[PDB]
Amino acid sequence: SQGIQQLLQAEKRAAEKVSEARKRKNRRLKQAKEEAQAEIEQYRLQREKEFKAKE
Amino acid sequence: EKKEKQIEQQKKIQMSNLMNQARLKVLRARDDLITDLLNEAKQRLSKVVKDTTRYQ
Repeated sequence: SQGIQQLLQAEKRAAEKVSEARKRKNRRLKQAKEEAQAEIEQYRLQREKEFKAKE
Repeated sequence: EKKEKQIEQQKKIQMSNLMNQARLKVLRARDDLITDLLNEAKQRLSKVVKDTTRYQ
């Protein structure tokens, strides 16, 4: 029947979307260590300015 | 924090050395004062040498 064919195609697209979402979000989780550096350098700069003010 | 402890330690060294220089100034002044008694005693003795009666 065309109904089950069309339903299975939507169900296949749904399974693909969540499987691709898992891969995207797993790759995004690996970026956390690279994105962390933007805050780390600001904490260095904050302590450096405070240190100069103490000198 | 280690760098800050080193700068605070340099401040503490400067405060300590400033207090040390103060103590050494106070002491140098005491010695100068006692040295001026020694100088004045030399002057008094020089005056006594002109008193030929007592100096004999």
